[PDB]
Amino acid sequence: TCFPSFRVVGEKQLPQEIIFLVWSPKRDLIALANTAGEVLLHRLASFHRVWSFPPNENTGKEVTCLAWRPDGKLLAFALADTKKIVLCDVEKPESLHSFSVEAPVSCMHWMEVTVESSVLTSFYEDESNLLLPKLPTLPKNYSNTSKIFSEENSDEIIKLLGDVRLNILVLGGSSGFIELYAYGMFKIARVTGIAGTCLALCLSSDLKSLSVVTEVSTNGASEVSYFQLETNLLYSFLPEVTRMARKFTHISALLQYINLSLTCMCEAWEEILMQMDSRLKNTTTSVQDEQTLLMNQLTVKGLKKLGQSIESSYSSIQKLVISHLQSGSESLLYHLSELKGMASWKQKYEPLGLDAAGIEEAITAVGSFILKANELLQVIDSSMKNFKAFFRWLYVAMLRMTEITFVAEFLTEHFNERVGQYLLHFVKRRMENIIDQCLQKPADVIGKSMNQAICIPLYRDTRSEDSTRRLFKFPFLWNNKTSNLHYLLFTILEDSLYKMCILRRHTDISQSVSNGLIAIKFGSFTYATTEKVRRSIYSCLDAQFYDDETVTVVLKDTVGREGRDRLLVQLPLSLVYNSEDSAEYQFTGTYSTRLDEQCSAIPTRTMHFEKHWRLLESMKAQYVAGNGFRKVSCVLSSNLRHVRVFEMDIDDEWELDES
Repeated sequence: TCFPSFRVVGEKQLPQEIIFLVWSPKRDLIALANTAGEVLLHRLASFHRVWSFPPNENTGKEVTCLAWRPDGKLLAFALADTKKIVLCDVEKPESLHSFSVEAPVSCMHWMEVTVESSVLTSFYEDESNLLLPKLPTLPKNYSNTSKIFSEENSDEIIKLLGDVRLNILVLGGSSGFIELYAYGMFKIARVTGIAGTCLALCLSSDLKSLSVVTEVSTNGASEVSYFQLETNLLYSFLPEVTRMARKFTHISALLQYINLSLTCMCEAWEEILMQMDSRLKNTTTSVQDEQTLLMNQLTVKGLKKLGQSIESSYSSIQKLVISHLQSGSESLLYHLSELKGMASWKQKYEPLGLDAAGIEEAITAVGSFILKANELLQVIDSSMKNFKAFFRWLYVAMLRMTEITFVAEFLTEHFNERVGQYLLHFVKRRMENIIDQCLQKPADVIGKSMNQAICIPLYRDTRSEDSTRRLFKFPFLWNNKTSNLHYLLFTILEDSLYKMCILRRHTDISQSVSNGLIAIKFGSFTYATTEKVRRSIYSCLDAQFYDDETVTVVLKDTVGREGRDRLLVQLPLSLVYNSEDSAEYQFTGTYSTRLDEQCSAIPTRTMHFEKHWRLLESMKAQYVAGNGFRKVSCVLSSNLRHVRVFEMDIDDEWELDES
């Protein structure tokens, strides 16, 4: 009695086509974006929807990619229409952080450096290590995009983002370039000369190399090619870069905070002035001061109790300047000074782009901002002494209405828009200008440090010209963090069947590795209990790495057409790279020309499967989502609306039929 080799824990027919999908790294959750541009998160068990993240003003309405952090504690997605990018908390469908990028994003890969690396020589103090500022929280609940400063007194957002080892979120697209975002926050490189559209991005665990798969178009067809770029600065100076990305993010977060604080005083003071002013009898004069039903609504009580309204407003704005803005300015100068102590060590730090000079200038501009702020505080004192001058002599005039130099102040005030202007002002703009060039230089230096490349072209054909959404799942890139390699999975079409190939290179660019190229023909499918054997002609509809040693595959039987025609197959690498006859599967050609142009050169291993595979039952299946950790997986269909979720460690409870 026979059980086909996987067990199905859930099946749904989704209301919207699924445009992209990815499993969590550590958990039984899966993430999907549909064509409504909403991001769905689902549980394994009976493919239950955990939450929906629909679009709005700060999202886009069109999402291209999704990337989990290696934690799985943070999901990221890309908005193509509004050209921005969101960092989603897992436990709730809200934007934990977000930022714009220049042009649309077609690919993302979010990496993290080894634990062995995280270890810290201590050049720093509780504040210096910390990634983000925590300062008195901002009364405006409009945080705009990212709620960090606005959310009240939660360390947790900051701890979640920054209390972790260096992690880098790599971005790619058709725009001509690739960016690298430390911590998922600050941009520490931009690489150019990237031709066409990015299909796939993989940055190494050890930061020795970045691999790229890219599609270019001679207008009849398209060519797809693999690239391995060298990231040498990232390797040799890890720790300086991690330290300087920590201080750089922090600094940019301050810039944001002192912006918001400044915004904050301005809107509050604006609205109190408005509500006061137009609250406001035929006789012409503005200055009556030297209308008695002045006193039949607003009274000797009313005067006092407009009074506290206003000195309180004023108190909000000083307290705001000192406690919020000035102390942000202060922290700025502490990280600045530490940064100049970095750039003091000439040889260590600046192959990475910190001018001692630029930092020095930034610091002087900050000082001028603090000082222009201290200068602002007594524009406030004097405005106050006038207003409350006015108030007090007026009070007496109101109860003298029953039974000096700042009388001139009273007149001046009535003529008064005096606080309006005082807040040339924007030193803000110029401070953040100088700082912004300091921050933006390392990005460019490093991106220019990645100029070396390997090129292996893969194939040129019309396969993608027929337009239904491609999902950018394939071809596929995998880093093997234990054996330190790059795997690329791709298909090339021969007999008008797609033949599956596995390419692999050493993470270090100057060194080679066994069996760089090998293809796969699938010979026989059978089980150990039924000795019916399936031997047919199969084409490869998809593939994705399950774990370090295994690859999930989806095949189309060429000959089975209605519902009985597609197969799900686990492929063990230990038998592809099998120690004995691995020597007689060897590439006979050259990487100097395309791979698809020489087929008879590429070694094919005929492999006969008796375990770990299933015919898919009236399924229609096209694409696969592997999870090797939590040992589940998931299969999406031709119509992008139909999913089938398997526990992959278990046989089905359901016995099998065959004719």
